[PDB]
Amino acid sequence: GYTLWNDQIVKDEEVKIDKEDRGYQFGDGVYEVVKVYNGEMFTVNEHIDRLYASAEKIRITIPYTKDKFHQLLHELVEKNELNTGHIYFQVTRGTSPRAHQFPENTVKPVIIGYTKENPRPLENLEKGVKATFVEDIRWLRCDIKSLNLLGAVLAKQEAHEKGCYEAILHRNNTVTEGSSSNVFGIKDGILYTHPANNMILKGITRDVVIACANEINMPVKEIPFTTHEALKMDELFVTSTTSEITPVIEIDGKLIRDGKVGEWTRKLQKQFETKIPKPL
Amino acid sequence: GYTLWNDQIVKDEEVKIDKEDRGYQFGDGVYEVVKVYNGEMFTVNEHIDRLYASAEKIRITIPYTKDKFHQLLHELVEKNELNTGHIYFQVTRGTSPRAHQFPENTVKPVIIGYTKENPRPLENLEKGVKATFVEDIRWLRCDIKSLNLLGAVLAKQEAHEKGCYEAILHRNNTVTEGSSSNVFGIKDGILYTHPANNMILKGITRDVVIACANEINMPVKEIPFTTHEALKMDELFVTSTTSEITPVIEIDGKLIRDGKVGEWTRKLQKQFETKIPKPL
Ligand SMILES: Cc1ncc(COP(=O)(O)O)c(CNc2csc(C(=O)O)c2)c1O
Ligand SMILES: Cc1ncc(COP(=O)(O)O)c(CNc2csc(C(=O)O)c2)c1O
Repeated sequence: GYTLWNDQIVKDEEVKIDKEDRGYQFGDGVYEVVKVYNGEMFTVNEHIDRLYASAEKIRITIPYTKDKFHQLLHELVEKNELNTGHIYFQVTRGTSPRAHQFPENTVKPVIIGYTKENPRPLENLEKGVKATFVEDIRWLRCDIKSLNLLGAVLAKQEAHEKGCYEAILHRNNTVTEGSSSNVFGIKDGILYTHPANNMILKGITRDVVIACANEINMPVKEIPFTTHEALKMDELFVTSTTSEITPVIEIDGKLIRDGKVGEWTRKLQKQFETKIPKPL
Repeated sequence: GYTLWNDQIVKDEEVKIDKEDRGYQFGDGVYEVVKVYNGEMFTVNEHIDRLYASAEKIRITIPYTKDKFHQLLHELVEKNELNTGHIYFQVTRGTSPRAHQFPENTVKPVIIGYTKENPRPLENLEKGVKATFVEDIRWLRCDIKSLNLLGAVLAKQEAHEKGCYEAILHRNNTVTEGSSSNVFGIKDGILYTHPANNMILKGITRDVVIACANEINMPVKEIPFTTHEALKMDELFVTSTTSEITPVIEIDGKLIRDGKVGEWTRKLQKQFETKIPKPL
């Protein structure tokens, strides 16, 4: 395959990372993941906007305009002949002799991007998945989509060890988000999800789902709920660029209602399906 | 010059880091810095022990014995002909297609180490430095010396822009540690420092300084203090492998006592001086 490296498209094996790349020594960088469906990038503008917002939050200046970044992604998808899967891309502050403080503005960011073929998780969407609650021990700027992902790594591993698809995180029993998703609960036909402050990532899929709820006249309340309240919900699901709307039918051996995917989850899945590129 | 790469000392130009090294994508790794004085490593055993401890805390298995690791560090120091400076070394979970959960145990960790010449910070040891308070927004496993350093990066940059040497961090108005140091206060000839729990890194220099206090019959209380209390200390200093015992004489324009280096800090600096390698 081919990898985007700065503004060049290069054979994968030509790409070399420096040991003093600040992404490698400090996790000093930001990233995005964009889903591609039948050759078309879904919500690419929103992801590019969020990459630049994440970068700006940690004062990294991306050296290309958004239009040029968009063009590069297009070229990367075409060169790799990606049909259905995702583009991963990240920006780090660059390479400089190791020191905590920022280097001279003479240092250029390092941009890496690549593709992976990866089907829609149709089985999960239909049947739902199991999850587990795990304490949120992450830093307090979860609104920045950074490469500092070690709390999420440990949470995901714990979930995978329990045979669960996702770890639902909580700060002293207040549900925040998933180790790599946003978390929604439904009760009495109302959609609940934690508000977008410094405690969660403002997911692109989260935002599409809220729009879907508005389109079908389902009330949305962006207020947090507890782990104990979550267990009493009528329906629960998680969202991400790759997981789409993935129903959660069981948490830690306790069924959500009857352990079946709920009616409102299905309605949202139906509205979501209208937004994604189809062949054709 | 020469870089430790996995189990070999190679020319720096031979080192190849993969874009999917989990140190680069998740900050999934741990590290150490060791001071070398006139060719001799200081407290190297304690730093190797801490490296293995940090690794174990995130379930990385280092693929060779502590004896082997010590051997490789000695060779690294000789090949580079390091006089006075430091060795940096890190271990990541390894290279694997991108996924939050751990890869299979077939994946070897990546070890990178290199040297830098860096003199003792003479001026700071003598004259003391300025510091600034910065709210501690880092994750809740600060006892692990991980590559997830973005909180510390932003804190140090804040200090540097205000012309300060160090950011002194505080969580719930309680002083924890510095962005890259531990913090000690002295009041009425007693030495105070935050206890070694999940809120701070248990510094090697910190432990040496506590040993030194014991040797000069100075009482030590590992009890945390607030920002308000810090400003009322008789003396204040920070410790790290490269800072040694750096007096702090002002925080945010407020002088610590008279803004002079205090008598107890000098006594501790003198005691510390007896521990460093001296081949005359
Ligand atoms: C902490 C946290 N919260 C929410 C999300 C969801 O964000 P969007 O992908 O919807 O923008 C994410 C992104 N997760 C994610 C993106 S692709 C993917 C995967 O499993 O492949 C996962 C996250 O890391
Ligand atoms: C958050 C945090 N707390 C305490 C320390 C001090 O630990 P020791 O270096 O004493 O083991 C450190 C390590 N600091 C440090 C080591 S080398 C260095 C430098 O300025 O070069 C700095 C740290 O990062």
